[PDB]
Amino acid sequence: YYFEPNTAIGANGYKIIDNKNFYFRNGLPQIGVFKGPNGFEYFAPANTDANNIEGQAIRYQNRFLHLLGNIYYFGNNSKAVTGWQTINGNMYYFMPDTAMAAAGGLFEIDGVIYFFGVDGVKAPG
Repeated sequence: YYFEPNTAIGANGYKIIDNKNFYFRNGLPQIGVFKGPNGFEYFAPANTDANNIEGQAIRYQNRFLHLLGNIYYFGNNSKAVTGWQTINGNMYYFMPDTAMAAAGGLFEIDGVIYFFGVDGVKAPG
């Protein structure tokens, strides 16, 4: 995992405001799964956890997330997991660049072709 600090002043990229994390694009806060210093964080719709505001990064522990047609899973650290994962006995591969599940297609991972269902579960074989 790598993170490039948004050191430059202004409303852009990963920003800490009043001990809360936000992600800016076009000078405006965004909802989504974006890279922070210690992993992909969930910058979430308001009141997803403990009355957070729109775009505030939240606690989101050991849960799947469906967002804008993409599938994620968040560990106990509230950061999106990457790579091969087994959850409730099903295998998933979360593309490490976005943390999005491989889903609804054939994917070649480390030189091997697997099929992933639309729910992101790797077909056994």
